[PDB]
Amino acid sequence: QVQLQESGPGLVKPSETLSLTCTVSGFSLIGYDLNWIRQPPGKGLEWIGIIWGDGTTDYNSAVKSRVTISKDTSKNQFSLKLSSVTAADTAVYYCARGGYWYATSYYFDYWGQGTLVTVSSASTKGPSVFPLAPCSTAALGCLVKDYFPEPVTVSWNSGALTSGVHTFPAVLQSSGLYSLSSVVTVPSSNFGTQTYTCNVDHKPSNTKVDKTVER
Amino acid sequence: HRGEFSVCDSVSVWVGDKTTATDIKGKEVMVLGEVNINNSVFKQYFFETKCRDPNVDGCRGIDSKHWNSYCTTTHTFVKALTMDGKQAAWRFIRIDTACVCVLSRK
Amino acid sequence: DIQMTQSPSSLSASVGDRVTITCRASQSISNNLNWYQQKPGKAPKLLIYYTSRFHSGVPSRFSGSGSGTDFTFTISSLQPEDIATYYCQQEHTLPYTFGQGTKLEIKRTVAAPSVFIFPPSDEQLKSGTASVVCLLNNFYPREAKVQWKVDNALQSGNSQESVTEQDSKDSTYSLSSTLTLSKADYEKHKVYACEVTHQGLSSPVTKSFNRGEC
Repeated sequence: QVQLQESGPGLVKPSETLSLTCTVSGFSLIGYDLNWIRQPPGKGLEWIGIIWGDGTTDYNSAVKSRVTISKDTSKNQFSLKLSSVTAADTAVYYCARGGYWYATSYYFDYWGQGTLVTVSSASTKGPSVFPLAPCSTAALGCLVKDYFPEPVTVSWNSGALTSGVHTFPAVLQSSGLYSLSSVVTVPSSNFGTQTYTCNVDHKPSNTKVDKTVER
Repeated sequence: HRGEFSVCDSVSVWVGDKTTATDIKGKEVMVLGEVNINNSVFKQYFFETKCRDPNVDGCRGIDSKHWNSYCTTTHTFVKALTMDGKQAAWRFIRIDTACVCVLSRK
Repeated sequence: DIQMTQSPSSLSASVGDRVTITCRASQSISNNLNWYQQKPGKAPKLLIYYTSRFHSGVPSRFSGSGSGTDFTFTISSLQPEDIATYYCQQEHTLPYTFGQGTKLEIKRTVAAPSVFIFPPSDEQLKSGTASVVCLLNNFYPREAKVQWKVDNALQSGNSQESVTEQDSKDSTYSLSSTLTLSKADYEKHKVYACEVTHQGLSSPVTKSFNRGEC
């Protein structure tokens, strides 16, 4: 029943203002606190601020002068605004609701899945998708090349195929563009009528690609 | 410190939409949306803890062979700006504060 | 600001093992310490609050202990699904601070990779670039060597590789290596080989194709 989902642009230009909303369900925004926590790529967690049930806020001193946390109870939403943005702000931003066990204990019980925000002067570039097929236990895949910024999500057969799937971390090329591969392993004689489609989504450029890979 | 579980499951929230409460005199009273000091007005909020639906897992870890038991919501008195009649009143109201296990002999 | 220092930063242990993670606060936080588990690609999940209290859906194998400045997180019988980064979190004062995290991996038996090679597609060739892909599937340990050969010439500085996070069921890893060439250079050679060295392979295994037969 409790759901949190953050949204915002994956790309913000340096010195501009970062803008994230957290859309919720299952609880009242009046009776619960909302926290914003961030995680730079390959790094630890950092609490940025809080909006208590009453509407009062408190922000971490490290970011304080640039932070704005608000809430729209009518839209079941919480906002986060981070002004005068720098590369130190590139991170996965999480919205987490606080929970209490009396006034004795406080904890972040429900989290969103996080949205990656990249700070760069560089432009958004949608990917090119290429098939990964053998020349001749069989493997196939998709190569999601030349995209910026991260991320790219890859699903197979509209999420109906999950067993044998490996979507690899993106690799940063010399061109400053990202590239990834998603692969799926299948038994040698599981074809005949079997279609394999990789569903590539790159929200920053608003690109959706459905690539059908043939034997 | 050592406690892994509660004998009674509870729920703690901020209450910002309170309109009625029974005062210390046991009489139903209207609770105001706003209070003030010499300068600023504040919206009336309360922190409340109560039992989760069953009243639990009978409390958890109770010696059933010897005791009957149940989780029950207990209260506290909190000051709140209310309306007694025509006049506004800063009075003690009864609000949900805990969920405790109560025993009964078999 | 209270600083949380976790130890060790990383740990490998076998299935069935007892694992102990430590958290140390700069000032006393009494019992106001929470533990989170973050699975690869997932948001952190609350396990323990108020030093030792269990949250909903947490295994009986997990536990928390401590007071003031010293805290502990224990896994009594480590399972393959416990692969994650664990974080302790102070809630004694604002700002809330987390420890740097403890990456937990699993020591497993040797599993040799299953190797696959993929030539560049005709549609990518149209663009002027050739990407040859090598897949190393479900192996253990993580260490593995991929040598690209083009008409028996060992390639270097023209490939990039990626490794997946440890699988939560079989505790193996998978790797993909992309060899990047231009259409011109690709069209001037015949044999594209991917040679794999791994502890599970008695001798290196080679997977190859001949350009113009795909």
